[PDB]
Amino acid sequence: KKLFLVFWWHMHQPLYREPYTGEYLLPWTFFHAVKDYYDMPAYLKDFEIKLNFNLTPVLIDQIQEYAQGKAKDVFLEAIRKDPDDLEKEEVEKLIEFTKLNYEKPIYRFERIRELMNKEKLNREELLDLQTLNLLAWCGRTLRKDLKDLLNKGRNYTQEEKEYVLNKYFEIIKKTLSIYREIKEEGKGSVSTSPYYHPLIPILLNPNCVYETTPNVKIPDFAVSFREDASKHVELAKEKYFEIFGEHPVYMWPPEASVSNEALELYYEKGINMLATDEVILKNSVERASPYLRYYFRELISVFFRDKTLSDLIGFSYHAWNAEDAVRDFIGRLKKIHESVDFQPVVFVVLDGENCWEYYEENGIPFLEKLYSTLEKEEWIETLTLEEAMRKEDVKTEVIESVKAGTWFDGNFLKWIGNKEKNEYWKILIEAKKKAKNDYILVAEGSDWFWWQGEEKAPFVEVFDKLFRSFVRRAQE
Ligand SMILES: OC[C@H]1O[C@H](O[C@H]2[C@H](O)[C@@H](O)[C@@H](O[C@H]3[C@H](O)[C@@H](O)[C@@H](O)O[C@@H]3CO)O[C@@H]2CO)[C@H](O)[C@@H](O)[C@@H]1O
Repeated sequence: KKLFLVFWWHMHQPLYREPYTGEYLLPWTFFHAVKDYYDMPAYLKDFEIKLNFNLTPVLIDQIQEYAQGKAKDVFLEAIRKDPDDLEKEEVEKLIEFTKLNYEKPIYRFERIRELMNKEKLNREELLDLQTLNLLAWCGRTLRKDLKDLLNKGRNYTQEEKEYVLNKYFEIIKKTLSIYREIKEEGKGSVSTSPYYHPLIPILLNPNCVYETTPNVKIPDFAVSFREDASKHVELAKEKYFEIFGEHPVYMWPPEASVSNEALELYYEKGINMLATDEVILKNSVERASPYLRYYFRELISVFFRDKTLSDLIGFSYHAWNAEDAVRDFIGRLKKIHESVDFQPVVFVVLDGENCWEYYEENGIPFLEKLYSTLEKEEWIETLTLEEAMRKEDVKTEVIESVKAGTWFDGNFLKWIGNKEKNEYWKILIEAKKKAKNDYILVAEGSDWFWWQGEEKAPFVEVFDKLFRSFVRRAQE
């Protein structure tokens, strides 16, 4: 009797490329590429387990632009320059960026503490500020290769900074290749999402928000987004085809969002399996275990992720010591294993790049211990998405209807329903009336609405600038 374990790491960035200047207005794609997008599948070189990945098409587009040397990244330019060449505005961006990231464990360099304590920085001090911002995002592979420079922690030269930059771009250039390789070697499956990561159930039918939040106020959806919902899925299939040579059969629905209409669309588009969230399952059927493979109307296969295990990694374990965290997680798996006669399928699905910066040492002690432990547990079998989809010795059940929702509380309130988020939908609705090109699809991405009308929102003015630029470009 085995427990089947399925990791599915979701990787995504909205488009930071301003359409009129071509400049990347935030560096987050660059920094998550050098820290997470190569290194997460690269664990499979060292550990004999299966790990699965979702890559959104808009993320793939940007990785390609960086790897080709075409990304005009404004924050990265302030890092690369000799400090004597920095504009006053660029120094201010560097300090601002440091300040935002300052409390993250990956920024735990004594020299950063000293630099942010100085009234003004000379050329040598700015060289350190630039280089330590780069090194803070060093991924697992180069933390071993560049170990000597990392332990330096201060006194960086322009030549050392440029050397680190060159190694980082090497990592980016190898990123799509590592995904093809782990896919071809059978170490993992690779999925994609509708192209710009939109909320497909809202595009198909805005009134689906009233399935879970009857009191929410939404704007007048005076235009149809149904054809755009189809286009997101179709263009995603073409982009995945271009990278991997075949059409995708697995998709990750953005925000785990599903509805009856969305499931039908994925089915009509040839998708064979997706996953969603445990809260959706609980809202949709009275009694339902998440350890079964489900069949929606006998049209498409659905797994419901284990929300507890997924949230422990994604939100809890950064606050734990690495060994205790792994012991806790293995112990929960043991309880699941002992709780049923059949062989359960346990889906662990979460963002693949966002939690690690809050762990000690970028989550590397945690993940190395977790994977090293999992690979020697004889009663656990990690599975690719393809293996999970075809596994015969598993329990299954047919479901006829789901209640629309997302993995955030089972509902859509993080993207619609307050004044500021509703203003964005009205802008999109009015723009959709006059849209002339596919930049209207870019503005349909979920990220723009997520940051609107929120308290934190680092660089929300940049996201607002991007959203409104795409909305303006779509009408020309
Ligand atoms: O400056 C704000 C914020 O920007 C960057 O966050 C990006 C994430 O790194 C990226 O993964 C993506 O996050 C979305 C997930 O893919 C998605 O599944 C869901 O959880 O919502 C997220 C937001 O829409 O996009 C965001 C930007 O939208 C940067 O990395 C953060 O550090 C920074 O705080």
